[PDB]
Amino acid sequence: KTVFHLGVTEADLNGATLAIIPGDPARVQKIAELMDNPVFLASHREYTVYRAELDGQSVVVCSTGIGGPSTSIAVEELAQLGVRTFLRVGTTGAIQPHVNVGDMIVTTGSVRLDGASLHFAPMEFPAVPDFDVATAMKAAAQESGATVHMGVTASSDTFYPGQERYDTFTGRVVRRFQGSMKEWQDMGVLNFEMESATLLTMCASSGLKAGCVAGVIINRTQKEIPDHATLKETEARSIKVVVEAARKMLK
Amino acid sequence: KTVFHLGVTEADLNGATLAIIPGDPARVQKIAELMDNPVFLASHREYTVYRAELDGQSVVVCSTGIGGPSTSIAVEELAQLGVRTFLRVGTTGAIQPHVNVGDMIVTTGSVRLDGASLHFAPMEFPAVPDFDVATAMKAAAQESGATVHMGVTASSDTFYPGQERYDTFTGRVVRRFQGSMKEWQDMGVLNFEMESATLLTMCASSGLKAGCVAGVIINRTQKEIPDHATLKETEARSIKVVVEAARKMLK
Amino acid sequence: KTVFHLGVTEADLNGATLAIIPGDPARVQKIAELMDNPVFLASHREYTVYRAELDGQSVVVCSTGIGGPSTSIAVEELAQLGVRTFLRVGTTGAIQPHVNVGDMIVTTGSVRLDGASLHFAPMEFPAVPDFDVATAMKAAAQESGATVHMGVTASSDTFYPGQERYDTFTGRVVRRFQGSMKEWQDMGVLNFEMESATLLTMCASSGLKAGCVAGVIINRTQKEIPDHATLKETEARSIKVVVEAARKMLK
Amino acid sequence: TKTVFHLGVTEADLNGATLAIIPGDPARVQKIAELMDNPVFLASHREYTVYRAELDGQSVVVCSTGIGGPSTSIAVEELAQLGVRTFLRVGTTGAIQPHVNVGDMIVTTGSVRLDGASLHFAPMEFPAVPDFDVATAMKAAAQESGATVHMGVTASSDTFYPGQERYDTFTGRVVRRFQGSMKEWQDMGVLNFEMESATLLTMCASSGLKAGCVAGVIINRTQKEIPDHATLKETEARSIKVVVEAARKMLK
Amino acid sequence: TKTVFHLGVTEADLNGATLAIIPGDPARVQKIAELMDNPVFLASHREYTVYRAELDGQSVVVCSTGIGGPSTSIAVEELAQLGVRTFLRVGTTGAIQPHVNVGDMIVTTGSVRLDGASLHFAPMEFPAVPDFDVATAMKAAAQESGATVHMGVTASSDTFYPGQERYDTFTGRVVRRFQGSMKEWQDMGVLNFEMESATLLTMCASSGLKAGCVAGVIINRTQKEIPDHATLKETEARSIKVVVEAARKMLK
Amino acid sequence: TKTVFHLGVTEADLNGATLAIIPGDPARVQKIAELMDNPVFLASHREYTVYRAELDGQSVVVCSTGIGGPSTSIAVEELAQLGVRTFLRVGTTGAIQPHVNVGDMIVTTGSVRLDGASLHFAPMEFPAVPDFDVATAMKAAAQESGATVHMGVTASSDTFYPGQERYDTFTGRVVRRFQGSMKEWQDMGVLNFEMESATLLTMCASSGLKAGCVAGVIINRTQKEIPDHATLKETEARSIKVVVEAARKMLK
Ligand SMILES: O=c1cc[nH]c(=O)[nH]1
Ligand SMILES: O=c1cc[nH]c(=O)[nH]1
Ligand SMILES: O=c1cc[nH]c(=O)[nH]1
Ligand SMILES: O=c1cc[nH]c(=O)[nH]1
Ligand SMILES: O=c1cc[nH]c(=O)[nH]1
Ligand SMILES: O=c1cc[nH]c(=O)[nH]1
Ligand SMILES: [Cl-]
Ligand SMILES: [Cl-]
Ligand SMILES: [Cl-]
Ligand SMILES: [Cl-]
Ligand SMILES: [Cl-]
Ligand SMILES: [Cl-]
Ligand SMILES: [Cl-]
Ligand SMILES: [Cl-]
Ligand code: NA
Ligand code: NA
Ligand code: NA
Ligand code: NA
Ligand code: NA
Ligand code: NA
Repeated sequence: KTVFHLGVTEADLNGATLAIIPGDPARVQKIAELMDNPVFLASHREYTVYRAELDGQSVVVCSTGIGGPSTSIAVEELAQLGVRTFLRVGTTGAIQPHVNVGDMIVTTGSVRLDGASLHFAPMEFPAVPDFDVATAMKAAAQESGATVHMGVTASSDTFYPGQERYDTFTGRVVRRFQGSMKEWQDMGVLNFEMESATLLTMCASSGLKAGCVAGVIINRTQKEIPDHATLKETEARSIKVVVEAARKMLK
Repeated sequence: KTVFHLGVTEADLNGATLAIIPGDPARVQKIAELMDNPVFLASHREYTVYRAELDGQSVVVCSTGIGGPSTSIAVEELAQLGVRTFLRVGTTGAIQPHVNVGDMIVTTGSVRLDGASLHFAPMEFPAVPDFDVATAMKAAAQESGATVHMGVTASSDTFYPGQERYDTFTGRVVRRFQGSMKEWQDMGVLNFEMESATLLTMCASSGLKAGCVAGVIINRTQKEIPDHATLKETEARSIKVVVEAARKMLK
Repeated sequence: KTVFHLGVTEADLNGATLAIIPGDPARVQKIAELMDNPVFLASHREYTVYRAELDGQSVVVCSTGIGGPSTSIAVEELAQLGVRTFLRVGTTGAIQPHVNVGDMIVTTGSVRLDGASLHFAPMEFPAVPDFDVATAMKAAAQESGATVHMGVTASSDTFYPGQERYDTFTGRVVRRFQGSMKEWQDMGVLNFEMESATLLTMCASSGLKAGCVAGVIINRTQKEIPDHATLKETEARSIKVVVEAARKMLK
Repeated sequence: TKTVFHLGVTEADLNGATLAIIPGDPARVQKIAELMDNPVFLASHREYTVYRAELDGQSVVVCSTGIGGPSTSIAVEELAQLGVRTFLRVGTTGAIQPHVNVGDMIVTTGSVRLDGASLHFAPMEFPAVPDFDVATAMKAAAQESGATVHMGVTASSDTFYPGQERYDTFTGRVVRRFQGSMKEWQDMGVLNFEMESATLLTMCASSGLKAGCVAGVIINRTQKEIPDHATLKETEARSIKVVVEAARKMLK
Repeated sequence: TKTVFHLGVTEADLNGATLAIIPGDPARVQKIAELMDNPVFLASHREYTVYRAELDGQSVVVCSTGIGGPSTSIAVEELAQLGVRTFLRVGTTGAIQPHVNVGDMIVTTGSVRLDGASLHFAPMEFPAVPDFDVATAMKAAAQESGATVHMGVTASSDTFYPGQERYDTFTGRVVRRFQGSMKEWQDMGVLNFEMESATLLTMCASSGLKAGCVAGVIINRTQKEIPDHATLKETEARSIKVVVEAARKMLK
Repeated sequence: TKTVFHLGVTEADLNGATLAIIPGDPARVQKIAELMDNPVFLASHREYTVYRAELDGQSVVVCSTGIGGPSTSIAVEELAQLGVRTFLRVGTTGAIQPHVNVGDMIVTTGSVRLDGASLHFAPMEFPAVPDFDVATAMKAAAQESGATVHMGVTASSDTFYPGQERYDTFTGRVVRRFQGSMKEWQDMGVLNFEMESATLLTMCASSGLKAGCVAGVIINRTQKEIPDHATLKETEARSIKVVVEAARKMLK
């Protein structure tokens, strides 16, 4: 009756059918405390799980860890317990010169640079969000006063070569990814992160509602390693937006 | 300059930056006449081109023919002549039992079962619409009184084997497509058509805004025959909806 | 009894088992009038259909539109009505310096740069003409007095990026097609067009005889512009050649 | 002097370590480190808990990877930036062959690349294989512990559920690519499923880094019996004793 | 002045030959050469036995390829460095259509590329098709010999066993890719299986060389998997008479 | 019992052998057999020359493969039908790393699958890896001989020319897939090129057969010096002494 990795039961969720799924286990309590009656449920591996209440309805907050594989486990196990809507929040690197640190991006579709999406649907299938979730995320971001961009997200199984970073141990990027950042830039792609392709393909092919919003922590036309100075303020804004987006999805 | 296939010049379009692109040449005049001052511009091969005025702004109506290849020529040549927004309309058959004849579908992403999309972006890239166009299409469709479905469309380079039809000369479907209709049904795909993967991938990777709307006229899962009045109503409603969606994009 | 797109019945074809399939609906009547007793049968979308008599035998002439998708519908529906041999006549761009405007090309195999051929056979399968049809087309083309080239044709789902054209709205070509025209030139490929890969693969995997012949309307390597008179003669010779090739196929 | 972005440590923090033991679970990091001398906590950020210890007088890092190739690839790269050149993966696992019993140990000789991150280092043709010295040391350490040791191929999946052909799930569906896959791997002699070795081995073998994987079997997909609690606890303890003894063999 | 790496012959050794007949079995080389005038042994190294001869006063090379695209690609390349521009393949084959009889001939109009070496010359989209004049010469030579000749598509496999969907093997298994493949090709109208035409035709058609393939049917897969030796000599004698007359038509 | 179709031998002809040494060149078969006791010629057909000998009182087969995965796959299959379970490949190789000299030996720990026949046994994700016992025996035999021995990844190509990125050819062209590929493999630490290991190791690892590859370096693609005849002859002799000693270590 406890799910295998997350360590929670259906009763622990207290009726929740919506989950906010940040990446970092440390963001879980912060998100829960933006809501009412936050309650710690479990922590195992990269999965920290809280419940809280938003306009009187239970919401679960569960970290995913980095990457499609760990995200896919959390989504499956939460779905087993009745969760049907998944709101992903995370950090991201902008590809376009005009998208600045602190701006918010809402993904309209993901470039599938991952492996786990292929475990749910063949490559032809679109990694696209639920329209209601994407609409809620746009409205929450805009209502908050943020600068918001809607568009395509390149979603990579690596932080380093698949985002065409060269300041690395080998300084090498495999042929597939050489020139890839400028290719995505010329195609209008807004940003890089590491989970949206898996999450959106999995949910869109499995009857689950999902969307992604992310705060820009670096502009890749400038540099490869994000500055620490701006991380906390961008993170605070993103989680305020995602909780408001959850409020708009409650029925 | 006159573009190679469409036979029109930039001056012929009178400043239009938006095009409505049906598949059937005979539907071009029917769409144009819902607007002010429709004028025939050209007809060559499958490309019949009219200009009209909507709220005082010039709009193009141009047929695409069947399939991504002929669609890709029309979109490119119109873009050479200043068009930046492309609204695809038609009627369609559904593959989900809950979708009824006369309902509308607004595509949120396409399964790329085509070839021409690969001439613009590798298969990983999402065949997704511009979010403003999809939003305007949803609103216009709802305001028509129709029941509207937002969701994924399977976009095939064939009418017969790629839609898993067996009632054919050979009665065979190649390995790739055996079992495919049930596969898409179980992944929540709403419908089949033959152009959206090429159109959406081309435009999303080229800085052009695109979307697709279709009224439903048949359903692979419901064996009954719809009434003539309903099919006539659905055709009329689809084109009223696309023109109202264009009005929302120009505003 | 009436096929879904072409609008004709088996009886309308008066026993024809051979069709000549140009791309452009306006060339159908021209081809039919080179034969005896031409009869208009139907026009719907890009499909204009005539019948005529050649040495006392019925022959269908049916346009395909541009691209594999629209071609695949016409071939299927004609095969449902008893047609077994398909002769494709069409325009092409030569990419070899020794091939001049006005020469003929008879395709011995196609580079499958399309999507619809994969709806009939996996990529490993050769896009190959029927040997009797290719033999008949070579003989007809040579007997006309034309200079005739037998060889490989690159068959693309786009006119622009898949033929490595840069004079376009974006001026970009996706990675797959960058450098591709020089690649095909160095591999001895003669020309680009947009339907032979689908046609030849579909027919060679479905028990239908097919072949393709084309007059060269431009050479991608020559800066000189062809005479209006030269293009006119080339158009006329191409259709006289395909009718002669049809004569040689009748049994 | 830089601190690497995800792990939050500097080169000086590692005290000269050129070998890392990389379990998946952050809670297992301290448990491995305490088998060595002078264990010290360095950092914990996200799924990455980092300790340093000393083995026969040499510095060794212990750093968790999280689940899956993506988070693993970050840890390996950032440790390599700080001088680490040898990576010893440890963990427990479930087998797909009837002759491999719970509590047995598997040393991977190559991985089926059912992941995505391996493709960010080398095209699919490239073999996901371990360094031969690491695999040799892992085999010897596993045998010296008294365990039954199997050398062979591991299927390394980006999912726990469909990519391991599990049907007891929310949708109950497995995509076409993975339908029949478990039987296919069983008939090809594959030993086990796990979720990180394809990425780890391909990344390292293509980047001048020495890597290997050793695991304890925590389930056998073909057996009805359920292992007892003592057996599972013994297998956990044995797997980390084994990887520390394999490290000792690599340092000498 | 060069001696090619594998064939062990120089351009002077070929006495001006621009046409080669390329059987697979080295023992067939002398048999083909003796159907022509003034045959001379040139070299034998590995699976490559090379003779020259004269046909209608013109020099002709005969060189074995061995089995498979890789060894064929070496012989074709090295002969092309020494001036050969036309390559006539003769070999044996298994029919996959019930009406084709043992002893019939097949002239390939295009090959299903079930090989790997063709991809070393052109991507998979490129058609494995013969030169039209060679195919035409082979059809006419085959008809004129009295044989029953079929023109059509050939499935060209890198293996004799699983890629031809044979089950009478050590494991009895066929990998997923090839399960059902023989019936799939049969329903697509494919005539036969062999092992070199995909590589040869793709290499040549993408390299400015003229090539074609003719093969004698030694088995029909409607009946059995292992060919009978009974009529093998008869089929082989007819096949080589045909290929020499096809060469005569190409020189004319 | 039956005579296998290509090799032309029966189970009784092998006198109980369950281990085969499989060189590439048919002329090397007798030389290997004569390093053992009581060598007996069994058959020669096409590229397949087959001998039997005795090693420490046990029957061993020696069978050539020809060049390439396709002809290798036939020999391994037919030997397996006759009871062979362990296959020791010896062959020549071109090194691509500057540190690997002519006369050194390479023992493959995994192959880059630049072939087609491996895909007839397992999908591309599957690793082309050796049996751990065979690789261990080859390393020991090679090191005990006094040779300098390298363990690592081998690029296994269906061509000698474009798939090894040679431009010194009739067209001077290398298809897009292989342009830049030698530097890519060099930077990924790949040791050498040959033409059979991917097929052999994938086939065997997915079919319950034990296989490994050892190779003598006959050229280095990064070196301008040409090796002298004496060095080449010594390398040839050492490679077959090594493979015989590795067989000795595999006998039970
Ligand atoms: O550049 C960035 C920043 C955050 N997360 C990513 O994946 N990439
Ligand atoms: O089934 C159908 C109906 C309309 N258009 C399509 O492409 N398929
Ligand atoms: O260049 C050309 C000319 C005609 N048709 C094509 O497809 N391309
Ligand atoms: O079955 C199992 C057990 C542990 N880890 C996995 O990935 N699969
Ligand atoms: O069946 C057969 C016979 C000969 N050669 C082949 O490749 N297959
Ligand atoms: O360079 C070389 C030398 C021998 N064998 C090969 O395959 N390549
Ligand atoms: Cl996060
Ligand atoms: Cl329409
Ligand atoms: Cl958008
Ligand atoms: Cl035309
Ligand atoms: Cl034919
Ligand atoms: Cl762990
Ligand atoms: Cl032969
Ligand atoms: Cl050898
Ligand atoms: Na993780
Ligand atoms: Na909206
Ligand atoms: Na069309
Ligand atoms: Na002919
Ligand atoms: Na061979
Ligand atoms: Na060892």
